[PDB]
Amino acid sequence: NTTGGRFVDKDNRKYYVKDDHKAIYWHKIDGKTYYFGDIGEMVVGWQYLEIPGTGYRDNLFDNQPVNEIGLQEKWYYFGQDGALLEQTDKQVLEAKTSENTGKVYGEQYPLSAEKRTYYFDNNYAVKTGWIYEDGNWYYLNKLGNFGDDSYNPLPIGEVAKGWTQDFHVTIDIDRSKPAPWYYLDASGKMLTDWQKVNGKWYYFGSSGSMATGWKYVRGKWYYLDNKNGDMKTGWQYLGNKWYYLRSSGAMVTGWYQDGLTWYYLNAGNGDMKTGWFQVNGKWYYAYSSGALAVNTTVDGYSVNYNGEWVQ
Ligand SMILES: C[N+](C)(C)CCO
Ligand SMILES: C[N+](C)(C)CCO
Ligand SMILES: C[N+](C)(C)CCO
Ligand SMILES: C[N+](C)(C)CCO
Ligand SMILES: C[N+](C)(C)CCO
Ligand SMILES: C[N+](C)(C)CCO
Ligand SMILES: C[N+](C)(C)CCO
Repeated sequence: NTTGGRFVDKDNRKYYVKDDHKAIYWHKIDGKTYYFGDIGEMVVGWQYLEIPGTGYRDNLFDNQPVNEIGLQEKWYYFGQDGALLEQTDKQVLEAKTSENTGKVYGEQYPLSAEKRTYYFDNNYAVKTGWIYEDGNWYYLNKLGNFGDDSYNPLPIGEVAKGWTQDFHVTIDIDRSKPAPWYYLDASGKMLTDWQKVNGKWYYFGSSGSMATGWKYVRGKWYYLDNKNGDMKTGWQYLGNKWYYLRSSGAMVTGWYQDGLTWYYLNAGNGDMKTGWFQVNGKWYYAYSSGALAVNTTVDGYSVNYNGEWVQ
């Protein structure tokens, strides 16, 4: 809905001039969309820009006041003629790098030899977050890289690999909502269920989020590191109680012999018993270590080689 002007080539740049004024920011001109920056120079290729459509960065010329406004920035792709690529699905394009973005018409730069598939949202920006493609989940980076002032938006929209936190994010991370961990393999596919990574087991479940703490999977209990997710084995002191986890990770219940020493792990909860306890109508005594007293006396009461109380 911008009309009555014309494109002008001047000083190795391209402008759109109407009634003697230069177009700035976003314009829809004769069925195509262009962006002319803060002083009129038409952009080409990859651009990280304030979102169009509100009116505050739209249909504006450089003789008009430019409002203060807070708008998220997103990645957009423009042709070499300045026309916005109005894609809402996906398209293979030159990879955005440090040397092919923020360019204007008239500027020379190398087209990336590397091409990648970029995904787009319904408003022609590069899509971020979770997408489902041909039977798998992929994560498109919502965030760029930080480095003490050094924000680089380049990784946004790119396929994530490896260990990745899914933050709630608009302009910035919302550090009040949860940010679960995921693991994407070498092609970006989200892993589920049990996976061994850097020598340790993790459980990602059906939804892909990395489990922490206690988790019941296929009829057995496992303990994943409360912070780091890695699966524990052996004896573990958790919540002021000992538990014994097999080499497979599965929690033990009932009687368990470590070397010569017997321990009793509570039938349901799995916690190691100490003191006097009953099992199937028999009395047994475990020391503070968990070790079953056998062939000896305890507070006047004697116990046989099975550890059972004898009258
Ligand atoms: C990761 N999923 C998209 C599979 C679900 C959680 O948002
Ligand atoms: C959960 N991670 C393994 C990704 C981080 C460990 O600190
Ligand atoms: C041994 N795990 C149970 C940890 C995974 C493979 O079955
Ligand atoms: C039963 N466990 C203690 C093993 C898990 C949390 O209740
Ligand atoms: C069961 N004993 C009688 C052995 C001790 C009391 O708990
Ligand atoms: C770990 N415990 C203290 C339960 C016994 C030593 O194996
Ligand atoms: C003999 N115990 C009762 C100690 C355990 C194995 O049966």
